[PDB]
Amino acid sequence: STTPIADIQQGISKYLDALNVFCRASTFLTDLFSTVFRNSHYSKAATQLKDVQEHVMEAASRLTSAIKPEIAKMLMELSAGAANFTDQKEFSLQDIEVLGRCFLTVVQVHFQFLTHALQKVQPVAHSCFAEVIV
Amino acid sequence: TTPIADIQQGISKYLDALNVFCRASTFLTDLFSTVFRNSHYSKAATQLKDVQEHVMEAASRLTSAIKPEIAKMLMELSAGEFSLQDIEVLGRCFLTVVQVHFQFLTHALQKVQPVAHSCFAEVIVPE
Repeated sequence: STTPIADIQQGISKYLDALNVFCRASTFLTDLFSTVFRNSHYSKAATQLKDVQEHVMEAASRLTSAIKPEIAKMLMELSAGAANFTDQKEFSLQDIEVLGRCFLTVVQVHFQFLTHALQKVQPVAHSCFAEVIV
Repeated sequence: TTPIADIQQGISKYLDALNVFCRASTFLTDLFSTVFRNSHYSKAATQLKDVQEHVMEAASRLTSAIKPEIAKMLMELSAGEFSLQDIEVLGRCFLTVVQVHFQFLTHALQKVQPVAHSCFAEVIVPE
């Protein structure tokens, strides 16, 4: 590829989009199960998970809405010709530090998302299992 | 749409979204690993690339493994308001996907923890 900065820009956008699509798809499926489980002994667990995943979805939306401006703000620091560079060897040492700060930011978002998505979900898997066996 | 068709579609979209998320994470980490070669970020970027590749392939195995089980359950529902027996089948289906969700997030988080720690440390005091 001859558009390294544009590729990173696209890659970040696609990652954030895929993160939100995953959160919405999780809630959507759990919503279908909650509806079918109405008045059954699975309803409590399915309803609790629906509420957890709605909140995880909201948190993910907030985390992604907050990283977008942070990322854009950081990338203004790239050197003047950055959008026209065709090879990473043209980047300045300062440009590498700018991209490094973006990288660290993305890693922290990924870590925080996974931490939040999981912490809320752990107790419902057990209730789901308890209702299947008895 | 039919409720069983809607659930079949919901499960397919959920599993697809999980694997697309993994692939998008890998793709972005690949780009970073390339742009950081020979810089002081290359070690962490290469480690993260290896981690996210591992997680993507683990998620791929995990989701392929449940394909036959889910198929078997939804076909037990083809005959099937749902009967009480249908509700129990749907409960096992729900449990199966909840387990995939929990296992995926648990594994992805465990695997990224070390590189995440190194990156946090770099934010505290850059090298």
